[PDB]
Amino acid sequence: MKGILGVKVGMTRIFRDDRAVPVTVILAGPCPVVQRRTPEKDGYTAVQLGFLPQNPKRVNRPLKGHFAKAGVEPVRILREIRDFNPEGDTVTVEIFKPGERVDVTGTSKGRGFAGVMKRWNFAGGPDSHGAHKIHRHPGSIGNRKTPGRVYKGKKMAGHYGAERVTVMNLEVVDVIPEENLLLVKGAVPGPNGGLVIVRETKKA
Amino acid sequence: MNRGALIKLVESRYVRTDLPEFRPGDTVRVSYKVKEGNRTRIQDFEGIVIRIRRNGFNTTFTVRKVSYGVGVERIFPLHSPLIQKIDIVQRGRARRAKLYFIRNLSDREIRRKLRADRKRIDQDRAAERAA
Amino acid sequence: SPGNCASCSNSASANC
Amino acid sequence: MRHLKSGRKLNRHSSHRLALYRNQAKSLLTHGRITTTVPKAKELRGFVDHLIHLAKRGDLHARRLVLRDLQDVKLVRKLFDEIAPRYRDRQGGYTRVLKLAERRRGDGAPLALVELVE
Amino acid sequence: MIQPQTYLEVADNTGARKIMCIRVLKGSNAKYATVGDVIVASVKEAIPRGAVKEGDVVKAVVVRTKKEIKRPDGSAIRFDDNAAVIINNQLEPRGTRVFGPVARELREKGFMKIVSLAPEVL
Amino acid sequence: AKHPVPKKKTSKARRDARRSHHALTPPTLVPCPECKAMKPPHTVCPECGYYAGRKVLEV
RNA sequence: CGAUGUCGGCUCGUCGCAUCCUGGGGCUGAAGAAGGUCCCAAGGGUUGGGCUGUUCGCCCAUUAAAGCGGCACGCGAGCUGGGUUCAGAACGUCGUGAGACAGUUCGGUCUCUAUCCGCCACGGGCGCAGGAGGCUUGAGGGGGGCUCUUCCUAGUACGAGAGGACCGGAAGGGACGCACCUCUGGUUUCCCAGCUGUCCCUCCAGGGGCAUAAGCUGGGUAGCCAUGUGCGGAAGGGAUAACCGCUGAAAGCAUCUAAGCGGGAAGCCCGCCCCAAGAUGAGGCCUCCCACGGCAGCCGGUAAGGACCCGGGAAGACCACCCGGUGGAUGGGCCGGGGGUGUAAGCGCCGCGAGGCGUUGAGCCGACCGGUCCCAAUCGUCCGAGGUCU
RNA sequence: GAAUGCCGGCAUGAGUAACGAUAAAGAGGGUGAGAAUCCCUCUCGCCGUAAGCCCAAGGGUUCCUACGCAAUGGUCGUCAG
RNA sequence: CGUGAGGGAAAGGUGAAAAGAACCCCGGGAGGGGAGUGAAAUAGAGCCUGAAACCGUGGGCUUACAAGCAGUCACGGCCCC
Ligand SMILES: [Mg+2]
Ligand SMILES: [Mg+2]
Ligand SMILES: [Mg+2]
Ligand SMILES: [Mg+2]
Ligand SMILES: [Mg+2]
Ligand SMILES: [Mg+2]
Ligand SMILES: [Mg+2]
Ligand SMILES: [Mg+2]
Ligand SMILES: [Mg+2]
Ligand SMILES: [Mg+2]
Ligand SMILES: [Mg+2]
Ligand SMILES: [Mg+2]
Ligand SMILES: [Mg+2]
Ligand SMILES: [Mg+2]
Ligand SMILES: [Mg+2]
Ligand SMILES: [Mg+2]
Ligand SMILES: [Mg+2]
Ligand SMILES: [Mg+2]
Ligand SMILES: [Mg+2]
Ligand SMILES: [Mg+2]
Ligand SMILES: [Mg+2]
Ligand SMILES: [Mg+2]
Ligand SMILES: [Mg+2]
Ligand SMILES: [Mg+2]
Ligand SMILES: [Mg+2]
Ligand SMILES: [Mg+2]
Ligand SMILES: [Mg+2]
Ligand SMILES: [Mg+2]
Ligand SMILES: [Mg+2]
Ligand SMILES: [Mg+2]
Ligand SMILES: [Mg+2]
Ligand SMILES: [Mg+2]
Ligand SMILES: [Mg+2]
Ligand SMILES: [Mg+2]
Ligand SMILES: [Mg+2]
Ligand SMILES: [Mg+2]
Ligand SMILES: [Mg+2]
Ligand SMILES: [Mg+2]
Ligand SMILES: [Mg+2]
Ligand SMILES: [Mg+2]
Ligand SMILES: [Mg+2]
Ligand SMILES: [Mg+2]
Ligand SMILES: [Mg+2]
Ligand SMILES: [Mg+2]
Ligand SMILES: [Mg+2]
Ligand SMILES: [Mg+2]
Ligand SMILES: [Mg+2]
Ligand SMILES: [Mg+2]
Ligand SMILES: [Mg+2]
Ligand SMILES: [Mg+2]
Ligand SMILES: [Mg+2]
Ligand SMILES: [Mg+2]
Ligand SMILES: [Mg+2]
Ligand SMILES: [Mg+2]
Ligand SMILES: [Mg+2]
Ligand SMILES: [Mg+2]
Ligand SMILES: [Mg+2]
Ligand SMILES: [Mg+2]
Ligand SMILES: [Mg+2]
Ligand SMILES: [Mg+2]
Ligand SMILES: [Mg+2]
Ligand SMILES: [Mg+2]
Ligand SMILES: [Mg+2]
Ligand SMILES: [Mg+2]
Ligand SMILES: [Mg+2]
Ligand SMILES: [Mg+2]
Ligand SMILES: [Mg+2]
Ligand SMILES: [Mg+2]
Ligand SMILES: [Mg+2]
Ligand SMILES: [Mg+2]
Ligand SMILES: [Mg+2]
Ligand SMILES: [Mg+2]
Ligand SMILES: [Mg+2]
Ligand SMILES: [Mg+2]
Ligand SMILES: [Mg+2]
Ligand SMILES: [Mg+2]
Ligand SMILES: [Mg+2]
Ligand SMILES: [Mg+2]
Ligand SMILES: [Mg+2]
Ligand SMILES: [Mg+2]
Ligand SMILES: [Mg+2]
Ligand SMILES: [Mg+2]
Ligand SMILES: [Mg+2]
Ligand SMILES: [Mg+2]
Ligand SMILES: [Mg+2]
Ligand SMILES: [Mg+2]
Ligand SMILES: [Mg+2]
Ligand SMILES: [Mg+2]
Ligand SMILES: [Mg+2]
Ligand SMILES: [Mg+2]
Ligand SMILES: [Mg+2]
Ligand SMILES: [Mg+2]
Ligand SMILES: [Mg+2]
Ligand SMILES: [Mg+2]
Ligand SMILES: [Mg+2]
Ligand SMILES: [Mg+2]
Ligand SMILES: [Mg+2]
Ligand SMILES: [Mg+2]
Ligand SMILES: [Mg+2]
Ligand SMILES: [Mg+2]
Ligand SMILES: [Mg+2]
Ligand SMILES: [Mg+2]
Ligand SMILES: [Mg+2]
Ligand SMILES: [Mg+2]
Ligand SMILES: [Mg+2]
Ligand SMILES: [Mg+2]
Ligand SMILES: [Mg+2]
Ligand SMILES: [Mg+2]
Ligand SMILES: [Mg+2]
Ligand SMILES: [Mg+2]
Ligand SMILES: [Mg+2]
Ligand SMILES: [Mg+2]
Ligand SMILES: [Mg+2]
Ligand SMILES: [Mg+2]
Ligand SMILES: [Mg+2]
Ligand SMILES: [Mg+2]
Ligand SMILES: [Mg+2]
Ligand SMILES: [Mg+2]
Ligand SMILES: [Mg+2]
Ligand SMILES: [Mg+2]
Ligand SMILES: [Mg+2]
Ligand SMILES: [Mg+2]
Ligand SMILES: [Mg+2]
Ligand SMILES: [Mg+2]
Ligand SMILES: [Mg+2]
Ligand SMILES: [Mg+2]
Ligand SMILES: [Mg+2]
Ligand SMILES: [Mg+2]
Ligand SMILES: [Mg+2]
Ligand SMILES: [Mg+2]
Ligand SMILES: [Mg+2]
Ligand SMILES: [Mg+2]
Ligand SMILES: [Mg+2]
Ligand SMILES: [Mg+2]
Ligand SMILES: [Mg+2]
Ligand SMILES: [Mg+2]
Ligand SMILES: [Mg+2]
Ligand SMILES: [Mg+2]
Ligand SMILES: [Mg+2]
Ligand SMILES: [Mg+2]
Ligand SMILES: [Mg+2]
Ligand SMILES: [Mg+2]
Ligand SMILES: [Mg+2]
Ligand SMILES: [Mg+2]
Ligand SMILES: [Mg+2]
Ligand SMILES: [Mg+2]
Ligand SMILES: [Mg+2]
Ligand SMILES: [Mg+2]
Ligand SMILES: [Mg+2]
Ligand SMILES: [Mg+2]
Ligand SMILES: [Mg+2]
Ligand SMILES: [Mg+2]
Ligand SMILES: [Mg+2]
Ligand SMILES: [Mg+2]
Ligand SMILES: [Mg+2]
Ligand SMILES: [Mg+2]
Ligand SMILES: [Mg+2]
Ligand SMILES: [Mg+2]
Ligand SMILES: [Mg+2]
Ligand SMILES: [Mg+2]
Ligand SMILES: [Mg+2]
Ligand SMILES: [Mg+2]
Ligand SMILES: [Mg+2]
Ligand SMILES: [Mg+2]
Ligand SMILES: [Mg+2]
Ligand SMILES: [Mg+2]
Ligand SMILES: [Mg+2]
Ligand SMILES: [Mg+2]
Ligand SMILES: [Mg+2]
Ligand SMILES: [Mg+2]
Ligand SMILES: [Mg+2]
Ligand SMILES: [Mg+2]
Ligand SMILES: [Mg+2]
Ligand SMILES: [Mg+2]
Ligand SMILES: [Mg+2]
Ligand SMILES: [Mg+2]
Ligand SMILES: [Mg+2]
Ligand SMILES: [Mg+2]
Ligand SMILES: [Mg+2]
Ligand SMILES: [Mg+2]
Ligand SMILES: [Mg+2]
Ligand SMILES: [Mg+2]
Ligand SMILES: [Mg+2]
Ligand SMILES: [Mg+2]
Ligand SMILES: [Mg+2]
Ligand SMILES: [Mg+2]
Ligand SMILES: [Mg+2]
Ligand SMILES: [Mg+2]
Ligand SMILES: [Mg+2]
Ligand SMILES: [Mg+2]
Ligand SMILES: [Mg+2]
Ligand SMILES: [Mg+2]
Ligand SMILES: [Mg+2]
Ligand SMILES: [Mg+2]
Ligand SMILES: [Mg+2]
Ligand SMILES: [Mg+2]
Ligand SMILES: [Mg+2]
Ligand SMILES: [Mg+2]
Ligand SMILES: [Mg+2]
Ligand SMILES: [Mg+2]
Ligand SMILES: [Mg+2]
Ligand SMILES: [Mg+2]
Ligand SMILES: [Mg+2]
Ligand SMILES: [Mg+2]
Ligand SMILES: [Mg+2]
Ligand SMILES: [Mg+2]
Ligand SMILES: [Mg+2]
Ligand SMILES: [Mg+2]
Ligand SMILES: [Mg+2]
Ligand SMILES: [Mg+2]
Ligand SMILES: [Mg+2]
Ligand SMILES: [Mg+2]
Ligand SMILES: [Mg+2]
Ligand SMILES: [Mg+2]
Ligand SMILES: [Mg+2]
Ligand SMILES: [Mg+2]
Ligand SMILES: [Mg+2]
Ligand SMILES: [Mg+2]
Ligand SMILES: [Mg+2]
Ligand SMILES: [Mg+2]
Ligand SMILES: [Mg+2]
Ligand SMILES: [Mg+2]
Ligand SMILES: [Mg+2]
Ligand SMILES: [Mg+2]
Ligand SMILES: [Mg+2]
Ligand SMILES: [Mg+2]
Ligand SMILES: [Mg+2]
Ligand SMILES: [Mg+2]
Ligand SMILES: [Mg+2]
Ligand SMILES: [Mg+2]
Ligand SMILES: [Mg+2]
Ligand SMILES: [Mg+2]
Ligand SMILES: [Mg+2]
Ligand SMILES: [Mg+2]
Ligand SMILES: [Mg+2]
Ligand SMILES: [Mg+2]
Ligand SMILES: [Mg+2]
Ligand SMILES: [Mg+2]
Ligand SMILES: [Mg+2]
Ligand SMILES: [Mg+2]
Ligand SMILES: [Mg+2]
Ligand SMILES: [Mg+2]
Ligand SMILES: [Mg+2]
Ligand SMILES: [Mg+2]
Ligand SMILES: [Mg+2]
Ligand SMILES: [Mg+2]
Ligand SMILES: [Mg+2]
Ligand SMILES: [Mg+2]
Ligand SMILES: [Mg+2]
Ligand SMILES: [Mg+2]
Ligand SMILES: [Mg+2]
Ligand SMILES: [Mg+2]
Ligand SMILES: [Mg+2]
Ligand SMILES: [Mg+2]
Ligand SMILES: [Mg+2]
Ligand SMILES: [Mg+2]
Ligand SMILES: [Mg+2]
Ligand SMILES: [Mg+2]
Ligand SMILES: [Mg+2]
Ligand SMILES: [Mg+2]
Ligand SMILES: [Mg+2]
Ligand SMILES: [Mg+2]
Ligand SMILES: [Mg+2]
Ligand SMILES: [Mg+2]
Ligand SMILES: [Mg+2]
Ligand SMILES: [Mg+2]
Ligand SMILES: [Mg+2]
Ligand SMILES: [Mg+2]
Ligand SMILES: [Mg+2]
Ligand SMILES: [Mg+2]
Ligand SMILES: [Mg+2]
Ligand SMILES: [Mg+2]
Ligand SMILES: [Mg+2]
Ligand SMILES: [Mg+2]
Ligand SMILES: [Mg+2]
Ligand SMILES: [Mg+2]
Ligand SMILES: [Mg+2]
Ligand SMILES: [Mg+2]
Ligand SMILES: [Mg+2]
Ligand SMILES: [Mg+2]
Ligand SMILES: [Mg+2]
Ligand SMILES: [Mg+2]
Ligand SMILES: [Mg+2]
Ligand SMILES: [Mg+2]
Ligand SMILES: [Mg+2]
Ligand SMILES: [Mg+2]
Ligand SMILES: [Mg+2]
Ligand SMILES: [Mg+2]
Ligand SMILES: [Mg+2]
Ligand SMILES: [Mg+2]
Ligand SMILES: [Mg+2]
Ligand SMILES: [Mg+2]
Ligand SMILES: [Zn+2]
């Protein structure tokens, strides 16, 4: 189960065998390992990865001692890849070669307070034929005296997006080790500049 | 990082410079590699370009022609490797960047609006006097 | 409407 | 949503907001310093910085561009002849905003000064 | 992007002149038809003494659409009308000529006779 | 609508529990490095007119 | 009856299973294919249209299928108001009449503010025996769960022929779901241009206002988007249902069963995706501070840290979250690039003139990718451990 | 102790809805204990078969000036019918 | 209030005596703090007595794993006499 931290940079399309393949480009490595979770010590198996160098003038003493025991420069993000134990002490884009398939996890874009039609694709109301101030309204939310309440999990308005999303089984179209670049076919959650996690796929 | 530069870096392998410059209003012949049945030929599509939307490597352009009584618009990626070559056939002088208005015009109404870009025609003939 | 005069509850505005 | 959008709205429609910025431009470029609300102050910076920059360029085209917003020919003369030369070697940043420590009594609005720099 | 109520010109000599889609024959509930897709249609306008007359329920394959259609090579193509060719249950054209260009997507979907009878295949 | 309305008078306990979030927070004040008066940070001093070390406005 | 709003539609679901389809079966008057009938199964699915207020129903075109019921004939403090159902009017009919008719006909007021429970979201407080900054385990929840066509096997098995498979293997779809903006296609309230009338600046030229909350028109970046793009349903393991066995008595035979052991569903449990230690059963790991001064307690000064304030942010109603605060590229300006518009003004030349040509892809130029300390994040303040007991 | 009782007082809803045409504002300078709101100047916008002017009815000192701001003014007020 | 006929309120109390608080202080004023009057000033004119709802300040006890017509019975803890 290989994985690596990265930043989404943006999308384009390349040409491969007279086909245009939409790609999103990810700057993955290099990811130093700063702690290993062992079954003896922690109860599971994972690597805590670091990513992106940080101004030591910004890193407090508790964190600075965590990096010290690792022998690692201060870094902006720590994330674990579960069930991943790399041989080296540095993980780079070259753990993927073109043709492989990955799952990419990001923070989706945040719509704030989303109405019922954007959040849940409700049908709204009519826009004429007498419709009275309910054009984007959700309609009924229940029954009557039985059960005289509203189901937990009822689809209603509220905050939407800015949440963890994994999109799965993305073809790795290319890797450019010289630049820590990772091209992947399709779309990836979140904005340009967002932090993403790239993991070997769980589909078969 | 510089995210814009990295994307330009990714695209650089695919950028083309062999193709000639043109402008909306220019009549043009795109020699294009199509696949049919089992083999691949080169099909020419000749028409007026009515639009050039620019996004660097991702720029595309739209070419309009009338075929056997029917309007046909074709959108090409400017850096597509399926484009063998582009022949300028004529230079027209447009007044605006997008020429959708010619869709609702007769053949003579178009000829009156898009007259020969005499200036850039002389620029073409002045070039190709390279010796 | 209840409202008008065939029914008489739940359904229209002030008049009384 | 509002993602990556530039430009305050200031609860004015399109033509009122443009009038709002032009009138502060005239007042700032007349008195060298004015007091407004902090949000208005912050938006003024850009609008006047561009006018001053054109004054630094000095050509007739620049003057006519500046005239579209400022209108007053005398005022444009002051900007071209007396204001712009103060900034010949300044790479932008011809205005500053500093926050005032008290508010309006009648609506609690937070106040600021916008002034031309030296 | 043809759907029920959509009018289409007939690009053949079956005698039909205008047909109005009433089904896109693509599974349980397809919303739209594109080039290559078969529709059921009512013949709203036909020339006298043709093979088909007004009011007939016919089948037809869509050959040109005004919505542009995209291609794996990154290009697209778009026509100035929506046009169809009337067919029989073996997908063969019911007339003997077809008029105007047709989209190359027909060849893939298996409408070989229409492609060859077409004056231009774009 | 059908004009919703409070079912029961709110108890003294409940009305006051609603207001457990209403206390003002005191103004945040720093000493002015020039005249030592207490003033809001990041504002020109209203007592002596100084900011960033220099005189900026008439008091 | 000091009011429990009355049909239907729309919207939003959710449940039952007497199952319409899809999955698994036994019997068949099951050759194959396709049916019939019964059993198991509620995971998911169950189209668009013409008529009518209609529910229902009939009909058209499709489909794997176009299921039946409950939830106050689900749902009017969610909408509608066609029907029903006041007052007007008329027809047929009844009545001498006034009037009357689950008979018909045309018309006919549907109430801005949610206290409590519930529901969707988001915080504040305290707690989790020292106080802190990080990274996590997943108890327990939730989401999802669909299906078709063609081809190969193979024109094989089967059948006189017509027709035509099981098993196994490929390819391509429909609807739905999540994310996304490279492309396609929208918007793009001032990013650019053209245009009319009028008033104005300053007479010409050049401009500004107003004509909408853009005067109108042609375009249009980022963003937000679907019509566009990627990806999903699984696979796989386990335990089962009907059903089929192995071995096997009671009962010398027989029996799937009484001892024991197999096989076996789209369903059940895992697996996938998301939430999650207020999981008070308050978990775990890494790192940091530490024995402060005064009579499980008190008041103070601090430690590690945090907050306040400020510059902001594809984060956001406020709050929260995230980044930055001069040892700084956080916003604003400026510069370069991108992008849009499509050749500014001024001048020169041709024309009586409207205009035209050149200077010139010029000029203008939001957000996008960057650089640059020019401007502003000055200066600071206040909280904050000394660790209860066998 | 109850009469949807009568009179009065005070609560709840709640710091909630609202503050009455979407013609629109900005700065500077004054006055003052106090100013988004009063005065003055400049800029901006709105009406212009009126949102300008003159009669009639109705109203009845609301007119002018000085001095005032408790209440009236949907905020404020140094201003004002 | 109603065009009119006509309908039709609310509102009493300083003290024996104004001796009704000079003067000083903060405040623009209102208001208060001293001084002073009085047997009495929570008799200070918003004045005899001054109940209740209602609102607030201070203190004791108590409360953030808990199911409630709010009480009642028991025991325990803390506080007070
Ligand atoms: Mg982009
Ligand atoms: Mg490649
Ligand atoms: Mg970061
Ligand atoms: Mg992200
Ligand atoms: Mg992440
Ligand atoms: Mg986000
Ligand atoms: Mg999105
Ligand atoms: Mg909605
Ligand atoms: Mg939607
Ligand atoms: Mg959305
Ligand atoms: Mg959605
Ligand atoms: Mg959602
Ligand atoms: Mg709808
Ligand atoms: Mg609909
Ligand atoms: Mg709609
Ligand atoms: Mg509407
Ligand atoms: Mg209505
Ligand atoms: Mg409504
Ligand atoms: Mg409406
Ligand atoms: Mg609703
Ligand atoms: Mg009810
Ligand atoms: Mg109901
Ligand atoms: Mg219940
Ligand atoms: Mg959020
Ligand atoms: Mg998700
Ligand atoms: Mg795949
Ligand atoms: Mg790189
Ligand atoms: Mg980019
Ligand atoms: Mg032509
Ligand atoms: Mg011309
Ligand atoms: Mg020319
Ligand atoms: Mg009523
Ligand atoms: Mg929104
Ligand atoms: Mg909006
Ligand atoms: Mg920005
Ligand atoms: Mg703007
Ligand atoms: Mg507003
Ligand atoms: Mg407003
Ligand atoms: Mg306003
Ligand atoms: Mg407002
Ligand atoms: Mg306007
Ligand atoms: Mg001044
Ligand atoms: Mg001011
Ligand atoms: Mg202001
Ligand atoms: Mg000049
Ligand atoms: Mg400009
Ligand atoms: Mg400041
Ligand atoms: Mg302040
Ligand atoms: Mg005030
Ligand atoms: Mg006020
Ligand atoms: Mg034709
Ligand atoms: Mg024909
Ligand atoms: Mg005929
Ligand atoms: Mg006919
Ligand atoms: Mg593509
Ligand atoms: Mg035909
Ligand atoms: Mg041919
Ligand atoms: Mg309503
Ligand atoms: Mg209403
Ligand atoms: Mg109401
Ligand atoms: Mg009640
Ligand atoms: Mg109560
Ligand atoms: Mg109480
Ligand atoms: Mg209380
Ligand atoms: Mg409460
Ligand atoms: Mg209290
Ligand atoms: Mg509140
Ligand atoms: Mg407080
Ligand atoms: Mg009743
Ligand atoms: Mg009642
Ligand atoms: Mg009742
Ligand atoms: Mg009632
Ligand atoms: Mg009721
Ligand atoms: Mg059953
Ligand atoms: Mg059952
Ligand atoms: Mg049965
Ligand atoms: Mg079945
Ligand atoms: Mg079956
Ligand atoms: Mg069977
Ligand atoms: Mg038999
Ligand atoms: Mg048979
Ligand atoms: Mg069979
Ligand atoms: Mg089911
Ligand atoms: Mg169920
Ligand atoms: Mg069902
Ligand atoms: Mg139907
Ligand atoms: Mg009809
Ligand atoms: Mg209908
Ligand atoms: Mg019906
Ligand atoms: Mg019914
Ligand atoms: Mg019926
Ligand atoms: Mg019938
Ligand atoms: Mg079937
Ligand atoms: Mg069937
Ligand atoms: Mg039902
Ligand atoms: Mg029932
Ligand atoms: Mg149902
Ligand atoms: Mg019933
Ligand atoms: Mg009934
Ligand atoms: Mg009902
Ligand atoms: Mg129903
Ligand atoms: Mg209603
Ligand atoms: Mg109803
Ligand atoms: Mg109902
Ligand atoms: Mg209801
Ligand atoms: Mg109701
Ligand atoms: Mg109700
Ligand atoms: Mg009605
Ligand atoms: Mg009606
Ligand atoms: Mg009706
Ligand atoms: Mg009827
Ligand atoms: Mg009669
Ligand atoms: Mg009789
Ligand atoms: Mg009789
Ligand atoms: Mg009679
Ligand atoms: Mg009746
Ligand atoms: Mg009747
Ligand atoms: Mg009836
Ligand atoms: Mg009858
Ligand atoms: Mg009858
Ligand atoms: Mg009737
Ligand atoms: Mg009738
Ligand atoms: Mg009518
Ligand atoms: Mg009626
Ligand atoms: Mg209303
Ligand atoms: Mg509430
Ligand atoms: Mg309740
Ligand atoms: Mg908190
Ligand atoms: Mg909390
Ligand atoms: Mg602990
Ligand atoms: Mg600890
Ligand atoms: Mg410890
Ligand atoms: Mg922490
Ligand atoms: Mg953090
Ligand atoms: Mg976890
Ligand atoms: Mg679990
Ligand atoms: Mg729980
Ligand atoms: Mg589960
Ligand atoms: Mg579920
Ligand atoms: Mg399933
Ligand atoms: Mg075969
Ligand atoms: Mg075989
Ligand atoms: Mg044979
Ligand atoms: Mg055969
Ligand atoms: Mg098979
Ligand atoms: Mg579903
Ligand atoms: Mg979605
Ligand atoms: Mg997006
Ligand atoms: Mg883009
Ligand atoms: Mg786009
Ligand atoms: Mg586009
Ligand atoms: Mg502009
Ligand atoms: Mg004009
Ligand atoms: Mg004009
Ligand atoms: Mg002129
Ligand atoms: Mg004007
Ligand atoms: Mg006007
Ligand atoms: Mg206007
Ligand atoms: Mg209009
Ligand atoms: Mg304009
Ligand atoms: Mg436009
Ligand atoms: Mg457009
Ligand atoms: Mg755009
Ligand atoms: Mg875009
Ligand atoms: Mg979007
Ligand atoms: Mg779509
Ligand atoms: Mg098994
Ligand atoms: Mg046997
Ligand atoms: Mg046996
Ligand atoms: Mg057994
Ligand atoms: Mg077994
Ligand atoms: Mg077996
Ligand atoms: Mg499945
Ligand atoms: Mg089951
Ligand atoms: Mg988590
Ligand atoms: Mg915990
Ligand atoms: Mg956790
Ligand atoms: Mg917590
Ligand atoms: Mg528990
Ligand atoms: Mg506990
Ligand atoms: Mg505990
Ligand atoms: Mg514990
Ligand atoms: Mg813990
Ligand atoms: Mg653990
Ligand atoms: Mg410190
Ligand atoms: Mg903010
Ligand atoms: Mg916030
Ligand atoms: Mg905020
Ligand atoms: Mg910070
Ligand atoms: Mg600092
Ligand atoms: Mg700091
Ligand atoms: Mg910066
Ligand atoms: Mg910058
Ligand atoms: Mg800003
Ligand atoms: Mg450029
Ligand atoms: Mg360009
Ligand atoms: Mg020119
Ligand atoms: Mg020029
Ligand atoms: Mg010129
Ligand atoms: Mg001349
Ligand atoms: Mg010209
Ligand atoms: Mg340009
Ligand atoms: Mg510029
Ligand atoms: Mg530029
Ligand atoms: Mg700019
Ligand atoms: Mg760029
Ligand atoms: Mg950036
Ligand atoms: Mg530097
Ligand atoms: Mg300080
Ligand atoms: Mg009694
Ligand atoms: Mg009551
Ligand atoms: Mg009574
Ligand atoms: Mg009473
Ligand atoms: Mg009373
Ligand atoms: Mg009363
Ligand atoms: Mg009363
Ligand atoms: Mg009284
Ligand atoms: Mg009362
Ligand atoms: Mg009261
Ligand atoms: Mg109370
Ligand atoms: Mg109250
Ligand atoms: Mg009250
Ligand atoms: Mg209140
Ligand atoms: Mg509030
Ligand atoms: Mg409320
Ligand atoms: Mg509110
Ligand atoms: Mg209100
Ligand atoms: Mg409000
Ligand atoms: Mg109002
Ligand atoms: Mg008003
Ligand atoms: Mg109006
Ligand atoms: Mg107003
Ligand atoms: Mg309006
Ligand atoms: Mg107007
Ligand atoms: Mg101004
Ligand atoms: Mg002002
Ligand atoms: Mg003013
Ligand atoms: Mg002023
Ligand atoms: Mg002043
Ligand atoms: Mg001064
Ligand atoms: Mg004022
Ligand atoms: Mg004042
Ligand atoms: Mg005003
Ligand atoms: Mg004035
Ligand atoms: Mg001025
Ligand atoms: Mg006039
Ligand atoms: Mg007058
Ligand atoms: Mg008179
Ligand atoms: Mg009067
Ligand atoms: Mg006066
Ligand atoms: Mg007053
Ligand atoms: Mg006042
Ligand atoms: Mg006053
Ligand atoms: Mg007075
Ligand atoms: Mg008075
Ligand atoms: Mg008042
Ligand atoms: Mg007032
Ligand atoms: Mg008022
Ligand atoms: Mg005064
Ligand atoms: Mg007066
Ligand atoms: Mg009166
Ligand atoms: Mg009366
Ligand atoms: Mg009177
Ligand atoms: Mg009376
Ligand atoms: Mg009385
Ligand atoms: Mg009294
Ligand atoms: Mg007395
Ligand atoms: Mg006495
Ligand atoms: Mg005194
Ligand atoms: Mg004084
Ligand atoms: Mg004094
Ligand atoms: Mg005064
Ligand atoms: Mg006094
Ligand atoms: Mg006092
Ligand atoms: Mg006194
Ligand atoms: Mg005495
Ligand atoms: Mg005595
Ligand atoms: Mg006293
Ligand atoms: Mg007393
Ligand atoms: Mg007394
Ligand atoms: Mg009293
Ligand atoms: Mg007495
Ligand atoms: Mg008393
Ligand atoms: Mg009293
Ligand atoms: Mg008392
Ligand atoms: Mg107390
Ligand atoms: Mg206390
Ligand atoms: Mg518990
Ligand atoms: Mg406790
Ligand atoms: Mg009791
Ligand atoms: Mg008890
Ligand atoms: Mg006991
Ligand atoms: Zn100071």
